Amino acid sequence: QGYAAEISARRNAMDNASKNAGDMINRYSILYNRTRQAVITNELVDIITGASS
Amino acid sequence: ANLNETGRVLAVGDGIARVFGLNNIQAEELVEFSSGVKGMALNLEPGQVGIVLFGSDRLVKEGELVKRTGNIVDVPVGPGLLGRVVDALGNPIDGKGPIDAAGRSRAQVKAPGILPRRSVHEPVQTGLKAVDALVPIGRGQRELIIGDRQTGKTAVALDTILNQKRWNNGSDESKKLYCVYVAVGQKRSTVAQLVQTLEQHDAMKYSIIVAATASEAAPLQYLAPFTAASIGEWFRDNGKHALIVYDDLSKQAVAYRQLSLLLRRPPGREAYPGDVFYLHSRLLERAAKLSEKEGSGSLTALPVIETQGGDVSAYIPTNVISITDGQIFLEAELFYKGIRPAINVGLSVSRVGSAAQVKALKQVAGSLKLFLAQYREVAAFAQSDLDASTKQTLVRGERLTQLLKQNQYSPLATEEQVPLIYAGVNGHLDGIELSRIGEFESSFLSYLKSNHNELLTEIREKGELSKELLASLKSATESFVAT
Amino acid sequence: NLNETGRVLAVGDGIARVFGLNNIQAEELVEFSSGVKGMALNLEPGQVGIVLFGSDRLVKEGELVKRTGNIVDVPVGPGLLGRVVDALGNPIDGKGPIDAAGRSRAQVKAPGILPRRSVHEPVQTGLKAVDALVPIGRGQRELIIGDRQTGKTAVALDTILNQKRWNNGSDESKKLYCVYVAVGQKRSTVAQLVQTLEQHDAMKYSIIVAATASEAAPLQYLAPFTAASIGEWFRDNGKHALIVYDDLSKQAVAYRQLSLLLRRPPGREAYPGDVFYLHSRLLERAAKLSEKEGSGSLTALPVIETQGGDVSAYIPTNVISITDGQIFLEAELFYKGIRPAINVGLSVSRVGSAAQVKALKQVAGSLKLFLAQYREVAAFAQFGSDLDASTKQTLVRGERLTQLLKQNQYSPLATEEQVPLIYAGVNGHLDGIELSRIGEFESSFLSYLKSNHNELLTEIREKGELSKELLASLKSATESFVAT
Amino acid sequence: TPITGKVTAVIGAIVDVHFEQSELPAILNALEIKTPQGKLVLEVAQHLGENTVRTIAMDGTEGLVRGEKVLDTGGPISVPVGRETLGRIINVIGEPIDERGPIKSKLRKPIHADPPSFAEQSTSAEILETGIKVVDLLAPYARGGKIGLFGGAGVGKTVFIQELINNIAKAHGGFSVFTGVGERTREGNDLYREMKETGVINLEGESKVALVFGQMNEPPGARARVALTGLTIAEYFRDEEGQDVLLFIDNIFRFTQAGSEVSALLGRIPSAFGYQPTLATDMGLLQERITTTKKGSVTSVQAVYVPADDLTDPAPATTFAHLDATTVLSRGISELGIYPAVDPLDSKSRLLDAAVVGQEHYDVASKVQETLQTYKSLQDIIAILGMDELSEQDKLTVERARKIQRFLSQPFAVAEVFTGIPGKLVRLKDTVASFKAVLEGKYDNIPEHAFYMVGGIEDVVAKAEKLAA
Ligand SMILES: Nc1ncnc2c1ncn2[C@@H]1O[C@H](COP(=O)(O)OP(=O)(O)NP(=O)(O)O)[C@@H](O)[C@H]1O
Ligand SMILES: Nc1ncnc2c1ncn2[C@@H]1O[C@H](COP(=O)(O)OP(=O)(O)NP(=O)(O)O)[C@@H](O)[C@H]1O
Ligand SMILES: Nc1ncnc2c1ncn2[C@@H]1O[C@H](COP(=O)(O)OP(=O)(O)NP(=O)(O)O)[C@@H](O)[C@H]1O
Ligand SMILES: [Mg+2]
Ligand SMILES: [Mg+2]
Ligand SMILES: [Mg+2]
Repeated sequence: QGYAAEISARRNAMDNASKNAGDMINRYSILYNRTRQAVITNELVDIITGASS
Repeated sequence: ANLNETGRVLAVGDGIARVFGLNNIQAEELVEFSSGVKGMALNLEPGQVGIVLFGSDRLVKEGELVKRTGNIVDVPVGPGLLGRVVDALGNPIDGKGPIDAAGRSRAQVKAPGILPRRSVHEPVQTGLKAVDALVPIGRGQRELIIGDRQTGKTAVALDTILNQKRWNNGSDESKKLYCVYVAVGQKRSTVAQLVQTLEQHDAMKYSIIVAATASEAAPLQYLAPFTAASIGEWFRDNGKHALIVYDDLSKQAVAYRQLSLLLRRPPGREAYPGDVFYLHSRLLERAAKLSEKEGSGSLTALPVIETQGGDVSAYIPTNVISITDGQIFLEAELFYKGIRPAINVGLSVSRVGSAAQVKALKQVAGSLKLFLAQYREVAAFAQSDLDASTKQTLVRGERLTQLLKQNQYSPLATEEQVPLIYAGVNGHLDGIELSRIGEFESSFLSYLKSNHNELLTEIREKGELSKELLASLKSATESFVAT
Repeated sequence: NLNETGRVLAVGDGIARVFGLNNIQAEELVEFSSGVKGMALNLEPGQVGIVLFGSDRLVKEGELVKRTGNIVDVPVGPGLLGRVVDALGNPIDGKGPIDAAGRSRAQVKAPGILPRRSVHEPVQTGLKAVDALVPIGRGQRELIIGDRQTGKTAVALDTILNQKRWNNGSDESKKLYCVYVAVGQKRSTVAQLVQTLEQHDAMKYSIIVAATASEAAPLQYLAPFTAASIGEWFRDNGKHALIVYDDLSKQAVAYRQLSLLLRRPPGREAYPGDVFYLHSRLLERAAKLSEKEGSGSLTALPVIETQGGDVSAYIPTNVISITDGQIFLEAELFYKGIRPAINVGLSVSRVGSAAQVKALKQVAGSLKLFLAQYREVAAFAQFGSDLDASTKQTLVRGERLTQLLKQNQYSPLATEEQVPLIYAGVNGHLDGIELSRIGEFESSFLSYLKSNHNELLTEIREKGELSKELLASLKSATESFVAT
Repeated sequence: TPITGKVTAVIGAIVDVHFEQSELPAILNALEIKTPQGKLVLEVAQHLGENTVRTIAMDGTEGLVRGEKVLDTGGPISVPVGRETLGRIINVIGEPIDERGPIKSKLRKPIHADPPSFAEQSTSAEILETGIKVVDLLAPYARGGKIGLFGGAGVGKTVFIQELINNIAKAHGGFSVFTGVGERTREGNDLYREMKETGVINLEGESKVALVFGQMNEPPGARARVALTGLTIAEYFRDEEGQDVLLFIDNIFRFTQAGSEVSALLGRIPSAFGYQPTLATDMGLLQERITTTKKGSVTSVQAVYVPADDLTDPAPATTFAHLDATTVLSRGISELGIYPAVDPLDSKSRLLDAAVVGQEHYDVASKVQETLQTYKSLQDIIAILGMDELSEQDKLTVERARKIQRFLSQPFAVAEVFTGIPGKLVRLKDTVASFKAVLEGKYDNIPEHAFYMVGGIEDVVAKAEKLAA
């Protein structure tokens, strides 16, 4: 019983873990798609400045 | 041909036109080109003038005549602009003929300083159960509507305007809110279909549409919110109350970036120029409540910003958030589910509209503000326990969440709202099914209108709830809930 | 004739474009008729681009600019000791004229392949964690790197404060003279720092070269080089200087400002193409000379500041390339109590044990590698598991060794004080002691040895090494104190 | 017979003026153009050659014509200095903008001045008790020191400055100076009306504060210079009056931002992020003038905008080293309803040292910082796997950080309309004694919500009894 109590606490803690790990993947997918664009834009400003003079 | 009054075009590309001469032109003066297209004198040099076009470059050739105007960029203002749709240079585009104008304010006007203002205290009534209870907007305030693509942003502004019909038919000159809806970079059809919605609801008569749409040259879009401000300011300056809606400043900032990059200004954060904060700041600072020494007139701005994927830390979102007096933040996650208006309460604030809340709302919405931001506490940590203590909160919250849900084009009076929030706050819904909360409103409000119209008239008249009227609201709600 | 003099063509932003000056050398000092000095960095056909070492407010088109005939330089010599000067060596402590032995130029070549010797001498810092794990030798360049407010200066400062132990003696070879270069710091902070230095009586063997936040960028640019030259005097004359460059981040930034206003086409993050050379040539000057050159040393401790712990950023990568190792400081570790907030796994000293008193080397056997073992373990512990004896034994030891290496500011420790505490730690004698009592253990144990076993601490300080006779005595001493 | 030039070129805030005589106006001089309305003030920024100077305008350049006659005042923009500035409201150019006639002061000092020398530095270590718990406990401000409030949009900066004003200004002895820079005209009007309704400004008698405004409706010229006006006035009290001076700037970022709006029109190759190459030196020149000298003392509080909540942006990044105490306001903290939204860990004082605050204070502060940190080091695991996967030692230290976290929130007096709670003000000794006990684990039985938005220790006990039944 304890063991079955456990197996039903484990598939619950992990169910809630995946549901919460996916919430962080939403934060870090967006921040990434941001930081990726920012990187490219700032290298591009560097290139444009270097290309005026 | 004078070289002082007249010019010849040296070159034209990338939205700029270079003109030789115009030796008596003013910095920021409108010009007229051979073809009728107008421009602004942006940069004034030895031997040439840089002119930004208000239209396609196709419309200006090298070797062309350019005449001075004498006038700095401006628009017609006055009361004759109600029920009209102009473009950014105040040119009438509804086909309804010449604009009847009291005169011509400039596009760039300075905002009234520290002295000529008073604090906000009067309600801009939105008729939206969520806004008016939880984020009250004052007359003179600047409240930003902010949220992702397609989250009912415009809907809040629009239903606010359609709610003004209430007093904009009346005799009382002071509770009248004249409107200005500014379309920046929108589709031409959306704006035409939007007018038609102001027309049907008979709201068009007290509003003004200024439109610089998706296809129009950037400087027109850049210009549109400013020439809208001057149009609005007239009411503020003449002891009346105008509401201005900038829809949206995102697209204006985009237009302005185009202009800036074509002009080769150093691109900063997200390739916006150094001065994009300033672009908005000078705009939104022209909203004010004036002191009685200046005629008490009030401009009120509801600018719209579009976030990307819910991120409010982006450059343009944080700039305007640090200009405005609060944000109504609308959320893609709520809107997906049905909770519309999708006013994410936690992340929404009015900074000065406190004083401006109708007392009767403030009374039945007593700390509803800080409870709902805290029903959000348990509801995010209950998806962990079956607690009897914290299940009434989850059933106050859930009922209240359905109570603030609203159909569109259905704005409500103050008097219709206070008893709905009484029935919520005081728990009169706890036994009623969730799927019947929407049927409770419509049945209840009829029951109220058919019997208890004495109580409903009285909330409207006072703007307060007497202990008598609250001891009565108790009887009528318990009576209807039992049947 | 427009050879020795020229006329300003345009001016602003601390830059001046000068006509003429037809016989001026690249990098020569110039004088403006208004009083302000400057330096020629651009010699173009039409004109000379000049950066000023002050304001421009008093310069005007047409004004007359004058050759000095000299590549920028500074007064040098033991006369600068106890003094505070500006970038060009002008006295800013308002205590009158510096006396100069001579004048080194600002930009000196570094000693070559040949005039050198392997660093074999301690720069005893008196900080337990530095001296034991990341030991600094005379002639090394050791980088102090971290986010703002992590304790970078405190590391450099405690080191200066420690040299009092030797600087007060007759013996010159052991004496270590200190130069603290302030760049981009504000005046009140540099003030507050000299005030701390006088309280410990450390100013007398120091020189502050300060080019602060309000001063012309070219003053900030130049400061670390002239300070290098001021420091070089010691090295070049068989004495030993320590130079703290606090901080090279702010310097690079000035260098960037100076160059953009000269219109030199920018590079990465707008820095100048050669912003690496900027530091590489600065830091190569720090050296340990050969016998033929009198054995003098210049030890550099440059400081770098990162943003959000980003050690992959542009300048920090440059400087890490250059130095002989670094001390990494972390806010995360500072708030955990670990002070100095040294990241033991990331910090290194390439010079290594080579410049570390044998006494301390012997007691700190594999201390750093054990602390590495302690780190991996406290991560196997994190995921919730009680382990076996040996694994929880190293979990106990490393937790206390860490605590032992914690250390109050302005409290540098002598080697003969450090060796006992370490010996006590690594050999198990602390495992019996409750963790929140290790601090009080240290000072009591120290005071116990000073009064009772002074024999040993006198011997360790004298012989520098540890005979088995000193090991057996220490084992017998420590174990004795453990049983209070 | 004055020194006249003519306008050759106009772009935005930048106006190029040509001088017919070979006597050209010095850099930093104010020039003037007669307008139809009043007077447009230009400041000389550089000498372009061929008898032309480049200038920055202090107001909109609409209507300016190539040819326009330009006067040379032969001096930098001056401001009325002296006691006759108190209770008055003032332009970037000194002019009085409160309608109340002319500031009839006896003198007019330039807004550009050279910062005090190294010899003229006066270092101290004296705690400025603010009454705000987090400050007094973990990052205490310094009398004569420099205090910066970093925060993004709408996290709490202005309200924080407002409580600082309300707490320390009203009864301080010395004279205050508030300088609004690139913020809300409305906030100014709000502050003006406040100081009248608190007796700090008295129209019909004596006053304590001097007002200087250059807000976000102003051209970048005003926004660049107005911080120096405010400053110059604060220097006269410090130097020529020995006064301990309270200087308040809100917001100091808008000055750097202002300067980055002109930089390119002034013809400069941009630096990182679009900023002026002179960003650090422009800051040195301004900041290094706000300082306690031997003649007088200047405690100052400055709000620091952080753009796009990015502390690493060259602007706020550069500002950190100019400050004796920084308090950082965090959105993530504010979004939890904790206020002040102060980051207990990322906020710093020079004075958090046992010599100044007392060993006890220090020990308690450190143990509190230790506690919070251990929770923060465990966030990834709390979030994914939850509390139940921690060891019990941690589970205990976490449960205690959670309490201290809340116990650092405080009702402000000016924030009274958003909390709906009388604004408590807690003494430094009390804060120290209250946190010490919570560390000893005396109040573990007490639920978290009791520590939230209260004062000292007794208030938690009061709330704990209030909540049980
Ligand atoms: N209270 C409401 N109840 C139900 N639907 C609504 C409500 N408010 C708005 N909508 C609908 O939701 C959709 C998008 O709303 P809208 O007001 O256009 O948001 P938006 O932010 O302007 N989107 P866009 O302008 O395209 O970025 C439209 O079909 C609206 O009619
Ligand atoms: N060993 C130590 N133990 C405890 N506190 C310390 C220690 N060393 C330094 N501190 C304190 O930590 C704070 C910051 O240290 P500091 O030496 O200024 O580092 P920093 O990185 O140079 N800061 P900054 O120059 O402002 O970027 C100061 O309050 C110091 O007094
Ligand atoms: N101390 C506080 N307690 C409770 N709520 C606060 C507090 N400070 C700020 N807030 C809330 O946050 C809002 C913004 O605070 P405010 O002091 O204007 O910050 P700010 O950084 O000056 N804003 P901005 O300049 O526009 O970026 C207030 O109107 C309140 O709703
Ligand atoms: Mg829309
Ligand atoms: Mg430092
Ligand atoms: Mg603010």
